[PDB]
Amino acid sequence: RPVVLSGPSGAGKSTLLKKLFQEHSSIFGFSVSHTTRNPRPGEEDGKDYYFVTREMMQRDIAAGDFIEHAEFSGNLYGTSKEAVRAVQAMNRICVLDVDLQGVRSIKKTDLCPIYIFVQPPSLDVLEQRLRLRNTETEESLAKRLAAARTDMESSKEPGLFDLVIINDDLDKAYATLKQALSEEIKKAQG
Ligand SMILES: Nc1ncnc2c1ncn2[C@@H]1O[C@H](COP(=O)(O)OP(=O)(O)O)[C@@H](O)[C@H]1O
Ligand SMILES: Nc1nc2c(ncn2[C@@H]2O[C@H](COP(=O)(O)O)[C@@H](O)[C@H]2O)c(=O)[nH]1
Ligand SMILES: [K+]
Repeated sequence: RPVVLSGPSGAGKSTLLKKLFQEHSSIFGFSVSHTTRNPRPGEEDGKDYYFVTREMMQRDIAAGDFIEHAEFSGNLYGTSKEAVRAVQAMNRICVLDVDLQGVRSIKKTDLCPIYIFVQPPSLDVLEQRLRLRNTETEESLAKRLAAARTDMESSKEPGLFDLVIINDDLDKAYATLKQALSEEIKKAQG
């Protein structure tokens, strides 16, 4: 059963997932999404995302290559069918990191995952960590924080998410994440 992690920008998803993959790369495979945004230092094409142009993406979207796509804070993102098929082909549990539109779209597909919402202690803390990571422009930060307020609604929409994890203390959040996935982990014999 695949895993979908969602939550506001700055919540701690990449951080939690980096910990999950370093401990369980034998069991999990990451879905590499396509995006039009520019790489951040340390990000790697084909690893964090497939960094492409809006033009190609729109072309591939129309060609039917994507499971879902969404505009987020000025940029286009999407889960191509191939990024998920590749993981499943290697017999690994596919893990996706997407926004709320992505979650709503995936609910209408046959991926059938467990949905987890990563929530910051509060918006103030979220803003402080996001600003500190210092990877977004002020305009980008404004859009992300606006989206965060708006989307935090969802962690509560009845039946939407299977679980909500508060990323206050990181070790604690990570233990919570692994417990949620303990079955998949144990079954895979990891
Ligand atoms: N529990 C935590 N406490 C303090 N800082 C954290 C914690 N978890 C992550 N961070 C830091 O907060 C920033 C946002 O986390 P990140 O995982 O990149 O969020 P996301 O991928 O959800 O946008 C990063 O600089 C990260 O190192
Ligand atoms: N719907 C959707 N959202 C995505 C996808 N890839 C990344 N995102 C999301 O878009 C936001 C911005 O991610 P970032 O620019 O910080 O890497 C996050 O909420 C993230 O989950 C994707 O393929 N589909
Ligand atoms: K992603």
